[PDB]
Amino acid sequence: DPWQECMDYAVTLARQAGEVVCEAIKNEMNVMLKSSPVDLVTATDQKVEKMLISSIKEKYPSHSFIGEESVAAGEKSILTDNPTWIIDPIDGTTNFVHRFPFVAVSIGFAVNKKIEFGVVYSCVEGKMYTARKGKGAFCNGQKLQVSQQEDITKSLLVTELGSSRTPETVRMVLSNMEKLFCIPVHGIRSVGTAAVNMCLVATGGADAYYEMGIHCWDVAGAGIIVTEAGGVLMDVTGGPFDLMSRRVIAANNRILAERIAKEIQVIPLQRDDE
Amino acid sequence: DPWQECMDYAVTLARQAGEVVCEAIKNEMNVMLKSSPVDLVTATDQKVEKMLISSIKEKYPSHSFIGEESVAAGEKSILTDNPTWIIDPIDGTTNFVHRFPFVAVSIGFAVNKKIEFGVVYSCVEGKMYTARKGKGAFCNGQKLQVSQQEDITKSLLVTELGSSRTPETVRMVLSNMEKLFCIPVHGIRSVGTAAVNMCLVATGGADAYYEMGIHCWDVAGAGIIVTEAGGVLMDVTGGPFDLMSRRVIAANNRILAERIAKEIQVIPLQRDDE
Ligand SMILES: [Mg+2]
Ligand SMILES: [Mg+2]
Ligand SMILES: [Mg+2]
Ligand SMILES: [Mg+2]
Ligand SMILES: [Mg+2]
Ligand SMILES: [Mg+2]
Repeated sequence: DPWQECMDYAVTLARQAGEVVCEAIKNEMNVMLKSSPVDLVTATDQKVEKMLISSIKEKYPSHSFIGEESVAAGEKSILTDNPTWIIDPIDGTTNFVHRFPFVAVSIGFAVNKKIEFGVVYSCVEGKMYTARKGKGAFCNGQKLQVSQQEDITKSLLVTELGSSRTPETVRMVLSNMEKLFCIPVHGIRSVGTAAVNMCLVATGGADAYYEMGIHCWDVAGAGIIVTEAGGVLMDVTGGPFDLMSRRVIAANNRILAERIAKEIQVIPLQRDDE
Repeated sequence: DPWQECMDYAVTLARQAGEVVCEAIKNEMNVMLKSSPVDLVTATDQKVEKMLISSIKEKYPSHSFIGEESVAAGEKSILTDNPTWIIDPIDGTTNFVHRFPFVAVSIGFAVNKKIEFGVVYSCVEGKMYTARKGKGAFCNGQKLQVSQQEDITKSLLVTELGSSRTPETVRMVLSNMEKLFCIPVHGIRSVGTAAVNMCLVATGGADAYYEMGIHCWDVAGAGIIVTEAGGVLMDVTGGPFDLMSRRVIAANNRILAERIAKEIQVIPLQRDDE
């Protein structure tokens, strides 16, 4: 289809971006600050994003873009019906600065505000995760399938603590963690990137992911990888998944997703579309 | 080197154990319970430990053992001066049951109650971490070096929440995580195994690991990997590291280790030698 040519190009670009990231991770880096001393950015995040947007814009000039570093530079993160490339040039910048081995390039592609395809390249691992609506999810050609776990007490969750250090926000994040932890669940894991956490759910290695504070670019690529692997996306309220809401539950099934939603208390957050 | 032959044999056995683990991870399994509803054990944990102890006895019949599942079977958790093999047949049994991709076979070898060599095989990843006292630390033949970071606010920490679900214990674990998180630190990660968390600090991918509730077998293999990579081991009190204490800080340096010790509160625990 015409979107298959877009998807094939997106895989090529994700690989080229991953090579740049892989090369940069070995060298010294000037770590820069965004919103706080814990919200990081490097020249690599910015360079990768400029290369991806200029590459896609040259090939598809009528297409729209939503990129993390472009939004930090003053661009509007508004989602229209027009074909839109939703990019996180480096998802896991903190991991990248530390050489913690989970660093992803994420590309989500939306038509009529609905994701048609996703590409998440975990470059340190050399794992290319891809999915196209109705075509299934893959990691390096291996077809992915979510786990069958329907018992919350035998489940393994993934989450991240977030970029906020506000004492009130931190208490809510840890209280939500305590509640799920004491259901009990088998455990909670954190690899340091929303996109990779979600791909782990798509593989069946974890049963569900949840987070508040993420943005459309963190989840646009991985969301469709989870659903094409047989999983589900939901808001933390239990309502329909909304890409611009800052909230997500990405699980193997509705039973676990709904059970997680019941424990979570919502953190007030500025939507991506406001 | 009189212990180089024992170490060469330990690498062979850890790899042979890892092949057993890799093969078993693909299939459905009966999951048994230990100290809590989330403290798991399988026929694979038990089989691997038996295979390791019997292979060690064949070559070194005078040697002693401390094994996780052997201790669970009622074997004496005792550390004598005799050459001792300290084994965690599967470190990350929860990950193993879930196919979460961090599962380690860990062997620490002690003489006069001090670690002489350590082997940690992260089987899913295919990463063999090894170290001999005074000979350096390696991952698949590549020399390891801890990071240089001396500023806690620019550090990435690794830890685990533990097998306990006793509300007071859970409260203390999360409270310690909050205090560190708000210093601030760049972040906190959890791959689900003490041995692999420690090996990530030896690589320089994380700056420090801390945990209370672990056992000698969780840390005996990886502790020497951290130190041979240029790091340090300390008790959570700031005092010298003690293998049987259930407490550990494994850091790139004493500056970060001391700052973590100053910030957290001790959880009361039954020592492995009491
Ligand atoms: Mg990013
Ligand atoms: Mg991101
Ligand atoms: Mg960022
Ligand atoms: Mg074990
Ligand atoms: Mg263990
Ligand atoms: Mg165990």
